[PDB]
Amino acid sequence: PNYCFAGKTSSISDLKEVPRKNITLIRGLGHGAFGEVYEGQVSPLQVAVKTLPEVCSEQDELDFLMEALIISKFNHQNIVRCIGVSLQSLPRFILMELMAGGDLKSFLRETRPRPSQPSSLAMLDLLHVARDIACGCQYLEENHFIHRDIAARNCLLTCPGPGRVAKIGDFGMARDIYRGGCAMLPVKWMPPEAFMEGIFTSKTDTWSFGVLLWEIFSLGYMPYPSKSNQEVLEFVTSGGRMDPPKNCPGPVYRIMTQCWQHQPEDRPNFAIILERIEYCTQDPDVINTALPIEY
Ligand SMILES: Cc1nc([C@](C)(O)CO)sc1-c1cnc(N)c(O[C@H](C)c2cc(F)ccc2N2NC=CN2)c1
Repeated sequence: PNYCFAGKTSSISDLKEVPRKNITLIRGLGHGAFGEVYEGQVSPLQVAVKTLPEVCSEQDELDFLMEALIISKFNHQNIVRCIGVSLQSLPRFILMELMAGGDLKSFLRETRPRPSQPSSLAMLDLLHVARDIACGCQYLEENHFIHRDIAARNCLLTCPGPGRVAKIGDFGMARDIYRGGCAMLPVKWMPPEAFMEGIFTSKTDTWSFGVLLWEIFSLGYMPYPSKSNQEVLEFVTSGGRMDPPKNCPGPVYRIMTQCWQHQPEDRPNFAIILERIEYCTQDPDVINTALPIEY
């Protein structure tokens, strides 16, 4: 099973196999549905370890290999690094850059300003996270890779504090498509032509990014509050769009509404999105806006 990305093809033989003896598991990280994930170390190098359960289908095996190949071929500061794999021992491992800040949705929810920590986050921290991820999306778009599942839950942070860098950290949806059901589709992150016609383009990710933006500036709320998948599908196809997150500056909301343009051709590409986010970081009225302090 081969993988093509950019102007090169790669094989399982291209994966950097790490000697199993050199790998130590330290703690579980909230192992997702399929496959457990651990914090671990390579004889010291800090890693996240994605495991393939030994009880799996041949198809599971292939998806796992594909995931390894996809992540290993990326080379960008806002895409989580692959340190290597261990496929020659069971259970099989994929080794990733450990992102000590955890996932973005948890970070936002746990770092919301409160009367005890009213200074935890500012508008500028949110814009930098947005910029980081948009930079990762731009690298994907210019390499003609469509992510298909841009969302806070799939983004990671290097550290909780001020120097944090956000990176795209999961590629499970793109993987499944390279190789399912309605109730598993990330409907709330998808533009009309995607869930209607099954058409995906770099403009598919633009729409999702807009939704990611709302997640970020809402500080980790679920998109379309109180609506189910189908209700959202009908809301959005009828021209319905989310309101601004609480206290959200107008210039930021305008980026969202441009990302959610009904026609893909009317939506910005990530180069434009980046420029608009940068202009936002420069506007004192944007970055001097206070975030809501939840009680
Ligand atoms: C240290 C650390 N803490 C995390 C918490 C528990 O979710 C809190 O933010 S994720 C995390 C953490 C740190 N670095 C990683 N390289 C990582 O990768 C896993 C495969 C991952 C990548 C994603 F893009 C999204 C979710 C997950 N998870 N998270 C749990 C299972 N898969 C997780």
